[PDB]
Amino acid sequence: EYLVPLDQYLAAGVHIGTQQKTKDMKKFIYRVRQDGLYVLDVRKTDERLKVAGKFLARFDPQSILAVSVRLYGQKPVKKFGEVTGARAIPGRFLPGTMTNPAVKNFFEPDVIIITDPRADHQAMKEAIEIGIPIVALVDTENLLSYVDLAIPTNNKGRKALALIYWILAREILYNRGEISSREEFKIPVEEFEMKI
Amino acid sequence: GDPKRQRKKYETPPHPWIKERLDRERVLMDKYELKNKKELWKHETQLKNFRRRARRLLAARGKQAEIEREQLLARLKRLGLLPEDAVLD
Amino acid sequence: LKFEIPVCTSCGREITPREHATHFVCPNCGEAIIWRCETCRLLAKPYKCPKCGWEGP
Amino acid sequence: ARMHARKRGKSGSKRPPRTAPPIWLEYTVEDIENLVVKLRKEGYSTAMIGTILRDQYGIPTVKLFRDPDNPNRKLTITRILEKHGLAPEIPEDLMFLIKRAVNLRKHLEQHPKDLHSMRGLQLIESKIRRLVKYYKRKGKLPKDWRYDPEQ
Amino acid sequence: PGKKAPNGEFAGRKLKLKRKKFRWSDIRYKRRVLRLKEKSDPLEGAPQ
Amino acid sequence: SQEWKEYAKRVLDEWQPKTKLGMLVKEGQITDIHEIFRKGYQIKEPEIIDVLLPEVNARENQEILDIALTVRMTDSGRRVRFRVLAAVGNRDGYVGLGIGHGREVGIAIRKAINYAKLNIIEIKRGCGSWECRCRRPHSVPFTVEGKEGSVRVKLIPGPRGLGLVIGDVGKKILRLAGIQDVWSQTLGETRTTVNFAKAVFNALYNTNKVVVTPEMIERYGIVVGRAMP
Amino acid sequence: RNVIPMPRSRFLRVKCIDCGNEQIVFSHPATRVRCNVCGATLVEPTGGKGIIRAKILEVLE
Amino acid sequence: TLLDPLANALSHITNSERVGKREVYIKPASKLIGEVLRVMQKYGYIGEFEFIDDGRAGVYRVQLLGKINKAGAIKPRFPVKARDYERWEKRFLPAFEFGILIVSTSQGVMSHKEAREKGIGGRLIAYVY
RNA sequence: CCCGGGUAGUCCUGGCUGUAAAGGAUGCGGGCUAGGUGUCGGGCGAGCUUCGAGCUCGCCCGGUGCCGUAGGGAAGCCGUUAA
RNA sequence: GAGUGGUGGCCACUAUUAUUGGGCCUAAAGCGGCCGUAGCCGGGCCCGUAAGUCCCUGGCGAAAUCCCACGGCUCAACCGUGGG
Ligand SMILES: [Mg+2]
Ligand SMILES: [Mg+2]
Ligand SMILES: [Mg+2]
Ligand SMILES: [Mg+2]
Ligand SMILES: [Mg+2]
Ligand SMILES: [Mg+2]
Ligand SMILES: [Mg+2]
Ligand SMILES: [Mg+2]
Ligand SMILES: [Mg+2]
Ligand SMILES: [Mg+2]
Ligand SMILES: [Mg+2]
Ligand SMILES: [Mg+2]
Ligand SMILES: [Mg+2]
Ligand SMILES: [Mg+2]
Ligand SMILES: [Mg+2]
Ligand SMILES: [Mg+2]
Ligand SMILES: [Mg+2]
Ligand SMILES: [Mg+2]
Ligand SMILES: [Mg+2]
Ligand SMILES: [Mg+2]
Ligand SMILES: [Mg+2]
Ligand SMILES: [Zn+2]
Ligand SMILES: [Zn+2]
Ligand SMILES: [Zn+2]
Ligand SMILES: [Zn+2]
Repeated sequence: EYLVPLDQYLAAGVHIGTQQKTKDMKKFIYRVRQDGLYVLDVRKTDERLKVAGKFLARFDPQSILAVSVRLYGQKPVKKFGEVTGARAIPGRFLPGTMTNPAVKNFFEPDVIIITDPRADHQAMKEAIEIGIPIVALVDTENLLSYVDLAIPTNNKGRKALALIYWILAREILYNRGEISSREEFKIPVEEFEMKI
Repeated sequence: GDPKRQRKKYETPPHPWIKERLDRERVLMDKYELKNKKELWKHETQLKNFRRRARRLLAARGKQAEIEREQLLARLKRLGLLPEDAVLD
Repeated sequence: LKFEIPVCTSCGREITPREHATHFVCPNCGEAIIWRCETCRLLAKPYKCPKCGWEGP
Repeated sequence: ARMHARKRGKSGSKRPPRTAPPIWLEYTVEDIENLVVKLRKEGYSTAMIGTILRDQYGIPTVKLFRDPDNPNRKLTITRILEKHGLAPEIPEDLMFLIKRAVNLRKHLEQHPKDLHSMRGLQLIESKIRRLVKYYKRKGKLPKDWRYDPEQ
Repeated sequence: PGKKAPNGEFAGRKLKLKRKKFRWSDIRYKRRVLRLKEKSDPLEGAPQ
Repeated sequence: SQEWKEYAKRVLDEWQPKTKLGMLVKEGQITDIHEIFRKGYQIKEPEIIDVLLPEVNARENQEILDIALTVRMTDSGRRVRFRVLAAVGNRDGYVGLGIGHGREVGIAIRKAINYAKLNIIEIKRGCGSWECRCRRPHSVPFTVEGKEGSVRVKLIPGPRGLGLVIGDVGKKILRLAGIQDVWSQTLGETRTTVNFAKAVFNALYNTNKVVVTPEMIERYGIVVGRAMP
Repeated sequence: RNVIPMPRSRFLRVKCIDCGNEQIVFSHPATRVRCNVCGATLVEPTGGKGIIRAKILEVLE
Repeated sequence: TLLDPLANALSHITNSERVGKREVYIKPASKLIGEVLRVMQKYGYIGEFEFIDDGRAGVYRVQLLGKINKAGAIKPRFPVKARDYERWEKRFLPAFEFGILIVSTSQGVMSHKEAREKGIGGRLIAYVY
């Protein structure tokens, strides 16, 4: 039914949005509280995580790029790349990484994962130019422009980002057949998150 | 009004000194041993008039248009410029 | 023979030579190819797989 | 927009589309005509009669019944009053505007320096003359009728 | 400025009057029709 | 076509590609020019065009549209720069336009030719004139427009044998694309050559934006890219 | 959807507290609504929706 | 104020197609708008359409398919004779048989191709291509 | 130009004059074409409340600002308060 | 090229007169503001009329001048017989 119980989703704060809203995000929004804060629907998150796990398992592993400027997302993307074999770029994204072949670390992926369209704007801009599919994590305040596959979640919290990337890595492993069952994946969620 | 005035049968170039046109016309003048430019221009005009009649007859319809259409083809094959089975295009 | 010009899955217009379009296999089933033109991507138009019926960006 | 002030207000009524009277309305046409005559004899305007009928008697507009005499048309309050001889001699909107203009003119006799209110009198009299042109065209006013404040 | 006017099917007279009115703003047209050059030419219109 | 085939062979074997599309071309997974368009690829290596369309390196298929010298002011005098506008094509259905800069004319010419290749486009050709309905790809298939700066350009289908009724810059560009006859109308400052050329190039590109039906393809003789007898 | 205009007001079936008479009245009046039998007040008008002083029995279509 | 219901409808359709709308509502309806829509549907420029009844002059709901380059009214409504269609085609259309001019005749509303086949003139009211 | 004085005028009543960078340097009416975020008036819903014509959040209509997508423009820039 | 230059005029160039087809925030250009007469432009449905409008057919708009084919001057310019 669910990849994890809804209690863990709620305790990790996946459903907590922001005081701002956007017209194209309303298909994912569940309700608004009395203090003006918008809440996300968690069943949609589970469905999109399953679909995203199926989509990403079909690409060649070293052709996947994951990025995260925001500090609370840096350890999760590094751990995701270590587990799945995907390239991972935490911190400042050097302009021209995907458009300037003369640069030392020039790299053209086949698919890109964006932690936040607002903060990772340089990576998204360069990815539009080279015509690859874009997968993104979207909060209540984000727009859906140039997003080809959207995953609705809180993308600012430490525990939520840890949980999202942990689930996504497990789904990829299960879908490509490197683990024969879900129970086999014995890597705790706490290893994806930043400490202190 | 004004009575009739007899008009030139040939047209002059819109600009006297264009390099490409000068080269092309010099080649023609040398090859066919024509006496002056106007002689060449005369023949050019004849060609233009033929094309202008075909362009007008393609976009026409009715009874006089057909008669004119067949007269143009007949005259062109009498002069030997088209074979016996040619069409308007 | 000649070649076929690709057509956007959402709106059905042809893809022009140098626009910022994209194409990918269906995320849900993987049996069909989705094309999205620059205008549909910019406005976040929804799309629907012609085989399994899963819809949306 | 508003004829002179050029504002774009939108408030108004939102009538649902329907043909017959609703099932829950029990009054017949004869009761409704009797009510209209009684209210008019109490001294109300045609707009006020409809307001009272809607608010107190639960009657959405009388324009839900066919005219018992002429099947070509529906019933209106003015048509009902005409059928009994109690219809206004001057059209009501013109009458209300003329009444507003008379009150304002005696204010201006005592306040000759109140120029902003005078422009209001000018606008009101423009409205009055538009209406008199329309009504003479339709034959609801005699051809010799004229508007003169000194009357 | 709104749409250029008049565009109506039965507004021929006004359109013609508009074109006539603003043609006098063209100094070429005004000088020819009023014959201003002839009025001041010492050669009286001659080429030599 | 015997020369440029071996030129393409020579370029291919001594070339080490630095981009993904260049690798697809190097390994024989792409063999035709039409396969690089309409999928969002970034084109950053000039060797791609040299292998797939080798005839853009001929002298008859290149035109230097204009050369200007521009000035930057300093406390030690005037610093001079060259700007070159150039175009290339295959005279069938592919055309490109580029701008180059340099301290000497030759550097600017080299860079301008290089950028024209990288800006290559494919167009549509046909016959749409009321007074010539011949289904051959000698003109534009229908009326189109383009613009740049103050310049507006409108291109109109013309009869076979008319010639190119347009200013000289437009003549050169249209000839490189493989079009023989056209009518035209312009607004704005055509003496600004950079803008004139860009407006014509945009008009040619815009033949891809008109919606058409299968019936229309037969009626106007529409051809995409090479005529391909 | 909202192409057709639909009102936000309603007609209500109410019962007088004092007389016991039953009536049908409008929810957004512009006058004081009084009982058709005894004359007691049933709805007081305001800027928008009226203040109902009677017992509401049914909301009519 | 409102002067021309048909011009509003066609400008509305051309604005909507440029941003990828899948349907539109034409707010003041009339019989002439209905005839124009029937002709547009016959040549494949629109999908299904339906009349919706308010208490007012009615509404049209129309399905769009992204097949319209441009559409607009012709003002004033010029009269035209049965053998004079070509110059109007060159005025409003991009190639010799590209698109349709919509004509009001005493035999009804029809495309200029059908009217030319019947041998009749009329009044120009719209163009679509 | 700065400093010490100073007539007309600046103020009220009844008239005349009809001029300003009287500038939003942008004539007026109607239909249509992504969003986001403040603020003023009215209405509706919900929750608080010291029960106040009080406070907080959301939505509709009409005013008044800012950022900005398509499109426009020589550009500065305008962008449902359209240029 | 038996011609080729100078001076003055009209058309084009010129979408620098704009019906087709131009402009008016900062470049020439929105009356300081508003009310309203003539004129122009005007919401949906049903029935009648037939002035505008479209189609068919009678009587007219001299000849010369213009376009096409054929014929006579060696061909042509020119002139005749037919069609427009
Ligand atoms: Mg005489
Ligand atoms: Mg210095
Ligand atoms: Mg530009
Ligand atoms: Mg100019
Ligand atoms: Mg003093
Ligand atoms: Mg002031
Ligand atoms: Mg100011
Ligand atoms: Mg002014
Ligand atoms: Mg408020
Ligand atoms: Mg105000
Ligand atoms: Mg507002
Ligand atoms: Mg802005
Ligand atoms: Mg101008
Ligand atoms: Mg003004
Ligand atoms: Mg007025
Ligand atoms: Mg009407
Ligand atoms: Mg008649
Ligand atoms: Mg004659
Ligand atoms: Mg002889
Ligand atoms: Mg002869
Ligand atoms: Mg003769
Ligand atoms: Zn699309
Ligand atoms: Zn599928
Ligand atoms: Zn042709
Ligand atoms: Zn009672």
